[PDB]
Amino acid sequence: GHMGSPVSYYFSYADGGTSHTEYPDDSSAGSFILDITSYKKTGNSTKALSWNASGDSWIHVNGSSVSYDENPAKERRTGLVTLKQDESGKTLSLKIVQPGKTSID
Repeated sequence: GHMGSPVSYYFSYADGGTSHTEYPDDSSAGSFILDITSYKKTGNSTKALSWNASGDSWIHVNGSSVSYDENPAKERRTGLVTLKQDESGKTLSLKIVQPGKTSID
């Protein structure tokens, strides 16, 4: 075709949403990766953008990396975390509702 469109930022997961939730059982915690989008497309390029996060203590982000630690008492909480982008406002909502533990792990 041609070129001449404005910049477009990308600030979602990837499949049609901006919010994750998980409901593990027994014992499920560890480090995974997620289908998230964070860039601005313009010219004939995509500069990616980092994001930052926080909420509960036990939840860890390293760009395209994710971990959520296993629960410190037997209660069930909802762990809750936000995020935002460097040049933009990529907000997602992360929830983890895990049953709780008391074990030497």
